[PDB]
Amino acid sequence: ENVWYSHPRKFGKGSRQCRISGSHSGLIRKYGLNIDRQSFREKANDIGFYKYR
Amino acid sequence: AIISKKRKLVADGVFYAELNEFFTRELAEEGYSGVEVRVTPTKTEIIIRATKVQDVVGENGRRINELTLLIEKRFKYKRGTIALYAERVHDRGLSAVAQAESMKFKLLNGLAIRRAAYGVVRYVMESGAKGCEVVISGKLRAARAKSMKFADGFLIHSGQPVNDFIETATRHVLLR
Amino acid sequence: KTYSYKGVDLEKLLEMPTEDFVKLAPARVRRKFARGLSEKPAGLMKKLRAAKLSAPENEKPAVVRTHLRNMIIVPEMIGSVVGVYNGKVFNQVEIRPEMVGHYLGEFSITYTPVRHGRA
Amino acid sequence: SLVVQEQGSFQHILRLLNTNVDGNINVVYALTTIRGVGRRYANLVCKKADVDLHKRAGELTQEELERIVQIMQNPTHYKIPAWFLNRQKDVNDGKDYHSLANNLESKLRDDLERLKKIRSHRGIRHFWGLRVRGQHTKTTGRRRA
Amino acid sequence: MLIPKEDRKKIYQHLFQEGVLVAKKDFNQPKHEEIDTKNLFVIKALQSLTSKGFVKTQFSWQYYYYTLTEEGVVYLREYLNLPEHIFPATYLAGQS
Amino acid sequence: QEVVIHKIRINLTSTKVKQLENVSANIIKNAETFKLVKKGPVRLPTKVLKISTRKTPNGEGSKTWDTYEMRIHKRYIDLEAPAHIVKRITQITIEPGVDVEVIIAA
Amino acid sequence: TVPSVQTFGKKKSATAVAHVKAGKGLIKVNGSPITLVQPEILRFKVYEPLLLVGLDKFANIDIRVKVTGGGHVSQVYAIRQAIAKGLVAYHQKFVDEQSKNELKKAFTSYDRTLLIADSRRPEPKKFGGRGARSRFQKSYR
RNA sequence: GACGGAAGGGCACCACCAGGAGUGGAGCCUGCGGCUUAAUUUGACUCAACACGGGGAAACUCACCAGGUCCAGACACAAUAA
RNA sequence: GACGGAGCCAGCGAGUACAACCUUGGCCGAGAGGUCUGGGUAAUCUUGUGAAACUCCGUCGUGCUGGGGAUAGAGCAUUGUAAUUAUUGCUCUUCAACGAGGAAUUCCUAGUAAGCGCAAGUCAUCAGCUUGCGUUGAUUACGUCCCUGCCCUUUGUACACACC
Ligand SMILES: [Mg+2]
Ligand SMILES: [Mg+2]
Ligand SMILES: [Mg+2]
Ligand SMILES: [Mg+2]
Ligand SMILES: [Mg+2]
Ligand SMILES: [Mg+2]
Ligand SMILES: [Mg+2]
Ligand SMILES: [Mg+2]
Ligand SMILES: [Mg+2]
Ligand SMILES: [Mg+2]
Repeated sequence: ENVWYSHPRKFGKGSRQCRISGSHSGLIRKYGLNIDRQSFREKANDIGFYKYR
Repeated sequence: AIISKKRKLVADGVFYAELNEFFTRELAEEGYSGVEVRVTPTKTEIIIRATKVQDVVGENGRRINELTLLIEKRFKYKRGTIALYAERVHDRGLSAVAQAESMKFKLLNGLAIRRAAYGVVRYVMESGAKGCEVVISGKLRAARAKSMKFADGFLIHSGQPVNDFIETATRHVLLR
Repeated sequence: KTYSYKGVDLEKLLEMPTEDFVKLAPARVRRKFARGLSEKPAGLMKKLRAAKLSAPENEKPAVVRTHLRNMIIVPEMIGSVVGVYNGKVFNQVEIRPEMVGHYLGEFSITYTPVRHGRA
Repeated sequence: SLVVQEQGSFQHILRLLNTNVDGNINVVYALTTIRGVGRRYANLVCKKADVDLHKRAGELTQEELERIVQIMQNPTHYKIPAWFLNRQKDVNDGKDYHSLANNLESKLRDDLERLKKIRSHRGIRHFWGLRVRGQHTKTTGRRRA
Repeated sequence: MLIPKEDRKKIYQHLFQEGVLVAKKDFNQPKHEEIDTKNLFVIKALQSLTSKGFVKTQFSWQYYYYTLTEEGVVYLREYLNLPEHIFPATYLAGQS
Repeated sequence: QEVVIHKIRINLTSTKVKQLENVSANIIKNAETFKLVKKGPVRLPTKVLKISTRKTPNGEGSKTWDTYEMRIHKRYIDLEAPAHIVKRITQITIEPGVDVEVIIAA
Repeated sequence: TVPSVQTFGKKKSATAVAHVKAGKGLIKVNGSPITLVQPEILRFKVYEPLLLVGLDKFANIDIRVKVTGGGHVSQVYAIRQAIAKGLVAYHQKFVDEQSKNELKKAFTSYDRTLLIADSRRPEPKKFGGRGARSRFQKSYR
């Protein structure tokens, strides 16, 4: 409820936020994925990226 | 969506992945295997694979409907635009995820690990594939943790003989 | 030797409008002034004024302690005891010449400035 | 291009604006030796004067030199605005100045003194003998005094 | 958590209407979709409801996945009084 | 009863090539059966979506990189054809994977 | 209209395209003569095929080369290749087999591509090194 | 099995020859270690740590230090209680 | 070689919605960067990414000198609620160490080495970084086990925490 609990979280690490764990380190924003690297590694074959070259 | 084609495709892929994850989380007892997303301009179809179909359905159509509702809520879809179809896999002993789930269930009930693994291997053999291997890592009722191999038939490891001809599932079991 | 702030002499600036000072200032300062005015230094100026009032007028005011190292002073202050926060410690600073338009953080050195080697 | 051989008229090594100006450097680049005078701006000054750049240091007649000096010391009148000179805007007069030879250093010293008086971070750093403009002293500046 | 009672009631009503609730782990934020309330409160309410059976919960991709059992539904109805034969979507209406 | 020629572009999008090929074949067959003016399935520069990522989840170890790539196939078709019937045609036959997009203009 | 042959030239990624027609004696790079190309030194490289064959074999020709890609040297090489290829194509179409053979012989006393397109294409730059084969710099301790 | 300043037989430009190109020298740049500090958060220490944690951090990040809020303590039962 | 002009040529990318992207073209400013407009949520528009390095005409000419641009001043913008402990950028002036680098050691055998850029990743703003392209394009091997390892075979081991 507090109108003093949050300052601007506009960019960098604020709005630039994870879409799996809730982390902030290693954020591939390419094609608007917003996934962490490690998670992506174990999921990319389902999202559709592979090891062709 | 109106967004770029490439981006749209990526988003769809991500959505699919998310769906898969959800199914893995939720449909443990329901015996989940795999998901497909078919998109027609008016109707979005998701085909779910499972072993205990009645459970997936609910009563008359309890659980599937709720899942559809959830899906609608999540990625913003108008009620009726999305649909679900839960259907059997004709060979349960080929889809790796299903096998993994079965193994997990065996473990949580209180079975011996080795025995369970052997049972799973036997089941796979009965189903009919050109060999399978089971890897069980961690504590095997010991303070020091080890690795296990339960191999039958013959395996492949490198190439495009991997993809399509192989199914791989990693599933972790939490215990006391 | 007296002092000229930016052309305009010492005495005239102790009671002088802010806008004029901004106009006759570095570009960064101008930009700062442009960007945000309402409810941005809250009432730092007001506090300073109050402090000035409470003083015997010939004496320097009571210490006003700010966490704002970011603050650039306007020439309406000057001769005001602004305690600047250095993470833990309040640093006392007195201003007479053109530290006006310069950040308060510059005068309270944050890191404790070295001992090192003893050789 | 000049076919002119020139007789004994040019005297090398000139004493101009107190600091010694050396011989046969190309006018602009002869002037650069003086502090406050720098390449591009020297060239500009020369252009303003209306002396051909492709000449010797000793070649310059006295009048031309005088003109150049005038241009340097009083810059604003000869169409040289802000993106031009040394102390733009300035802290002491409001007018901009193209400080020279033994002035710029003095100004710098004065600034340092003022900083010291008013105990600012930069001033403190200068007093110490440390690097100011965003440098990591983990490796930077091991030459000392 | 202590939620303004009316808001809580509204949330409950919405849940009943749906049979499905989301609200991501996006705390502090102004407002949830569909229901015009602060999200944290909603989440807490949901958790409370779950604590005794009632609702289901999954944390997947920070989403929260809230659906009620029939007993839970009954309890919800009791909480908000509401006459017989008012349906979520567990009771089938359409054709597929 | 309408009978009005549209002059319409139809774009396909697919991560899978075989499915796309099948769809193209289907479209060609449709064109043949109804006898319609077309520009034959035109290929595009296939956008390869490269995500360069260190394989290590901790960083401690040797510098190993993996470029996880997704080759995306476009392929479009241009149909100079009538109205309602054409619309009906350009809706049916769906393969899993490939996305069909029909635009507008009359 | 008079039949005319289209040819191309490749090196690295540079693409030349020559158009050989029947006419007066044109030899053109984009919109300019071979007397220009670019680097002045490498003017002889593009002129070389002509020198080899005989300049009289051009008294009835029109040549125009559209060149895109590469850098400069590569472009020049591509142009040269295209010209050679253009000539051979023309011979194939309009002239005689013995003539073609002669042309080939003249070229193959050098074989700086000319009639045969070059292999040797850029190798991908791998990770853990600035170059394709070049590894980084091993530090140890 | 390992190991041998053992023996044969083979290999390799993280081996060398025949050579490049340099770094190590200079300044800077970034990362360490070491010292300092309220804190300089940390994990890496032969390749296989040291432009590595995607780590090009002004808040965020975030972990550290100095301060100030907040309950996000479900639920159970006791008491409080209109 | 640097410094001026003037020639002129690339390939990967990436880029707008339920937000504030890549930005052209025309006027501002001497730069950066503003500004009204449109194009482009993609082979189309930015972008032929007219990219450097190079190419030609000059100017300078064995000089810590126009080589080097660190360090310092002072000023104008930009991003951001917030730039001081220069965020960056641009103009200025300031011109140090540095005459090809000890013992040492890395990397490389063909479109490779190196030079040279660019785009992307990070990103609100910033590349000296990585990751991928593409221009320019050599020299010398095609071999041996001497040093450093590795592989198997035999051999000897008072060693299996296995020569640390
Ligand atoms: Mg095999
Ligand atoms: Mg193989
Ligand atoms: Mg190794
Ligand atoms: Mg980095
Ligand atoms: Mg220079
Ligand atoms: Mg240079
Ligand atoms: Mg191109
Ligand atoms: Mg010099
Ligand atoms: Mg920074
Ligand atoms: Mg020993």
